[PDB]
Amino acid sequence: VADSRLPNFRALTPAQRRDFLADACGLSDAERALLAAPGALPLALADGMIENVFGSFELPLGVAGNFRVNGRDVLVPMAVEEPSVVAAASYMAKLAREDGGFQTSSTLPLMRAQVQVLGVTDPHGARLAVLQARAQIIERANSRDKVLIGLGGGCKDIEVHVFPDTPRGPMLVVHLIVDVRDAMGANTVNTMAESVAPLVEKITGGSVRLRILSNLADLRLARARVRLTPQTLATQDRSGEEIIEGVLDAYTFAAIDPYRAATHNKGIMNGIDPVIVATGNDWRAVEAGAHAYASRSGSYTSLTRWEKDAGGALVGSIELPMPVGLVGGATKTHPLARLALKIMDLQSAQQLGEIAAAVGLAQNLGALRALATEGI
Amino acid sequence: VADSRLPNFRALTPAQRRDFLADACGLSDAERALLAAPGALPLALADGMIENVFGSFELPLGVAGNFRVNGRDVLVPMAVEEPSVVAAASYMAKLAREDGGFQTSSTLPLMRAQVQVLGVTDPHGARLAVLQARAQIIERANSRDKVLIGLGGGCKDIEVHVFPDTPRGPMLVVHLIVDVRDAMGANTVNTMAESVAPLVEKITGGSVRLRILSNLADLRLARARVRLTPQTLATQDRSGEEIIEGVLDAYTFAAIDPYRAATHNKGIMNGIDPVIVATGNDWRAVEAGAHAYASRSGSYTSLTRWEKDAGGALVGSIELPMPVGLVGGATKTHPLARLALKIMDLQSAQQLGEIAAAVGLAQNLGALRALATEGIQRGHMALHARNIALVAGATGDEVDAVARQLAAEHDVRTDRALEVLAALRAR
Ligand SMILES: NC(=O)c1ccc[n+]([C@@H]2O[C@H](COP(=O)([O-])OP(=O)(O)OC[C@H]3O[C@@H](n4cnc5c(N)ncnc54)[C@H](O)[C@@H]3O)[C@@H](O)[C@H]2O)c1
Ligand SMILES: NC(=O)c1ccc[n+]([C@@H]2O[C@H](COP(=O)([O-])OP(=O)(O)OC[C@H]3O[C@@H](n4cnc5c(N)ncnc54)[C@H](O)[C@@H]3O)[C@@H](O)[C@H]2O)c1
Repeated sequence: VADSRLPNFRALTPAQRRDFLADACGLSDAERALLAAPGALPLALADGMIENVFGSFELPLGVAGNFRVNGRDVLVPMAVEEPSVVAAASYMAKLAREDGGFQTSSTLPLMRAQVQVLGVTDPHGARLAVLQARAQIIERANSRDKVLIGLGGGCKDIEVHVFPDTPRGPMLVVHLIVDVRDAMGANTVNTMAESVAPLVEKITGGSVRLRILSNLADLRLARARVRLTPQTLATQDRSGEEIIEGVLDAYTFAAIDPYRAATHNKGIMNGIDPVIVATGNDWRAVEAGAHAYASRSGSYTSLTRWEKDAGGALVGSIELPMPVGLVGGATKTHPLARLALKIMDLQSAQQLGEIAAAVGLAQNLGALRALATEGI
Repeated sequence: VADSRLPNFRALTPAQRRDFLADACGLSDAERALLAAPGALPLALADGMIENVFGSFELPLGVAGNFRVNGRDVLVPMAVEEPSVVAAASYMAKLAREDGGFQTSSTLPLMRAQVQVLGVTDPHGARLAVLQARAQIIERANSRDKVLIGLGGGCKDIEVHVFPDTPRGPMLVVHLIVDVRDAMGANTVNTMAESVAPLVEKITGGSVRLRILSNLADLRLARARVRLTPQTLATQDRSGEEIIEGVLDAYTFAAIDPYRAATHNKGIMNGIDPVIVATGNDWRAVEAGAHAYASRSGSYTSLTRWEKDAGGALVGSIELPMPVGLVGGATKTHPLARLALKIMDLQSAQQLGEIAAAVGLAQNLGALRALATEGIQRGHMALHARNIALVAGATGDEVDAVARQLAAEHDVRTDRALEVLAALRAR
C-alpha cells in the first residue's frame, strides 16, 4: 500500500530521506543514482529547452508528507527556497488525516482557446452565425490532433463573446472549449485556434488577429475540502475551539480586504507552485489562472473559504483553475519531473490538479493557524 | 563600459556562453568554476533552506542580452523551463536599443504591515485615536531595527482602515508604512507589526490578531517604458506601421477582456519570474503583488499599456508592485543567486525591480508582436522552419513542434533544430 507518512524526516540526513523515498516508491537504482548526484538535468538537454543556456539553477527539493486525498496517500515533492513552507504543508496534512484526509473533485480538463475577430460591422449577428455553424467549427478544430482525439479529448464546444465598442472597433471573440486530457493544453489549443481561423473569417467576414489560449481557465477547476474538529486542533495552551474562532477571524479578514487577500492567496501559492515546478509544469500559467480567478467577483479576494459545520468543526474549501499536465511541455522531458510524477503515482492530470488544490488549502490553513495562534 | 550585447550567442555552446559571461563580468576563477559544474547549491546548504530536503531541482539557466535600462547595459539571468521566453526578451530588448533602451523609475521601497484589531465597538472613533497617536506608534515600530534606521529606512507613516460590518464583528486594520531599503522586507515588517501590537491594543481597547505584511505592495511600484519607431519594427514581410496597429489590436483585447488579460499578464510574468528565481527572490510574492494589482480598478486587466506617440511610434508602459531584495532570504544564501546579482551589477533593490519591469514589458511586446503578425496561413518563414525541422530528422507531430520553437526563437537553422529535436526525443 502507498504510504505518505514519513518517519521522523527532520532527524534523517538528506541522503537517508532520499533512500527512504527510493525504497518506499520503488524507484529503480538508476533513478536513485539520478537523485544522489547533482546535474540530473543534462546541460545539453537544458540547452534544447530554452535559449542562451549557460548553466542550471538549483532549488531545494523537499517532500511534504501525510497528504491523503480521496482515501489515497500521496507524497508531494516541492521545489522552493522559503523556510517553513514544506513543514507547514506536512503538519497540516497530518492534522487533516484525522478526518480521513482531503476530499477533492474537479471538472473535465477543459481549456479555452480564443479567436479574436476584427472588422465585423455586425458582431451580434455574426455571433449568431458562428454559433449556428458550431458543428462545422468543432469538426475543423478536431481534424489534426489524432492522438488527443483518440484519447477522447478535442474541441467539445464553442462560445462567442462580443465587445461591440472598443478603440479598435468591435471585437468578436470565439472561445473553443477543448478537452486536453492529461496535458496543460496551451500549445494543443493554440493550434486549433489557428486551424479554425480561415473558417471563422469566412463565416464572420472579419479578420482574425490573436489565436491564443486563455490562462483564465475557469472551466478547468480543481476543488478540495478539509474538516478538522476542535479535538484535532486543540494544543496544550489553546483549545481547539479558540484556534477555530481565530482561524475564522483570519479568513474573514482575507474575504473582505484585498490587502490581506493578496497575502492570504500568496500563502496558498507557496503550497501549489513548488509542486508545479517539481513536476515540470508551467508555474506562471497556474499563478495567472489562480489570481485572475480570485477577482472574478469584481474584487480581489480569498480563493479559500473557512467555516464551521453544524457540530463546530472547521471546514475549509478551495476552488481554482488548475491547468497542469502529466504530459507535454517539460513534464516528461526533465528527468526529475518524470521522477517527481512517478513518486506521486498519478493516473490523470485532474488527479494532479486535485492534489495541488489540497496542498494549497493545507498551506493556507498552516498560515491562518500560525498567524492566529501567535502571542502578543 | 557595461555591455549587454551577446554576439553570436545562438551559435555558442553553453560552455562558451559561460566563459564569455565570466570574462565580460570579470568573474573570479572561483565564480567561473561554480558555473563550470552542477551542484552550485550544496545539498547541506539546501538542507538548511527548506524542510525535508532530499535533493535539488534544476531549472535551465539562460541569459537575456541587449537590455539597456536608463542608459546602462545589464545582462539578465533567467531561470525558466519554457521555450522561447529568453529569446523573446533578448530580441525585443535589441529592438529597444534603437531608441536607447528602456526608461524606468520606482517609488520608495515602502512595504505595508497589517495589524488586525478585533473587538472594538467604536472602530471609527478608535481609528481617529490611533491616527492621533501616529508618532508614538511609529517610534515604537522603529525601536528595534537599528541597522535599518541607520540606512534611512524604517516605519515612515501609518494608515488605518475600518471594516465596521463583518461576520466576525468590526475590524480596524492599521497599516505600518515601512521603508525597507534593499530588502524584500517581509520579516522586517512582520517584526514591526508584532512590536506595536500592545500599544495598538492599549489605544483601541481591542484585541490584535494578525500581524503580517501585505503582498499587495502598491506602495512599492516599479515603472518602465519603451518606444519603437515603425522603422525599428519593420520586417521583410510586414511594415512597421501594420505591426504597430496589430500590437494595438492585441493590447485593447487584453484591456477589455479578463480572459485575454490573464494570458497577457502571464506573458509579462514569463519575463519577470525567471529573474526573480535566478536572484534568489520569492516569486510567489511577486506573482501575488502583480496579479492582485491587475484588478485594482474593479476588473482584472492588463498591467501594461500600448499606445502611439505623436509621430506614430509605438510606446509601451508598465507599472506594478516589485517587492524584491538584494539582502535576506535566499539572495545571499544561494551561491548562484549571489553570482546573479554580481552579473547584473545591481546597486539597489529598486534597480533590480526596475530592470525586471523592463524585462516584463519586453516579454509582453514579444508576445503581442508575434501573436499579431502570425499569418492566417503558413507564410514563407513558417514553411522554411518546417523544412529545417525535416532536414534535422523530425517527423510526424515533431515537425510543427520543432519549427514552432525555431521560429519563436529566431534561430531557424539546422544545428538548432538538432538540439531542439533531441530535447523533444528526451520524452
Ligand atoms: N500562456 C500560456 O500558458 C502558454 C502559451 C503558450 C505555450 N505555453 C507552453 O505550452 C506548453 C504546454 O503545451 P501542451 O500542454 O499543449 O503540451 P505539448 O504541446 O508539449 O503536448 C501536447 C500534445 O500532447 C499529445 N498527447 C499525448 N498524450 C496526451 C494525453 N494523455 N493527454 C493530452 N495530450 C496528449 C497530444 O497530441 C497533444 O497535442 C508549456 O511548455 C507552456 O509553457 C504556455
Ligand atoms: N507573504 C510573503 O511574502 C512572506 C511572508 C513571510 C516571510 N517571507 C519571507 O521573508 C523573507 C524576506 O524578508 P526580509 O526582506 O526582511 O529579509 P531578512 O529576514 O534577512 O531581514 C532583512 C534584514 O536585514 C538587515 N539589512 C541589512 N542590510 C540591509 C539593507 N541594505 N536594506 C535593508 N535591510 C538590511 C536589516 O536589519 C533587515 O531587517 C523571504 O524569505 C520571504 O520568502 C515572505
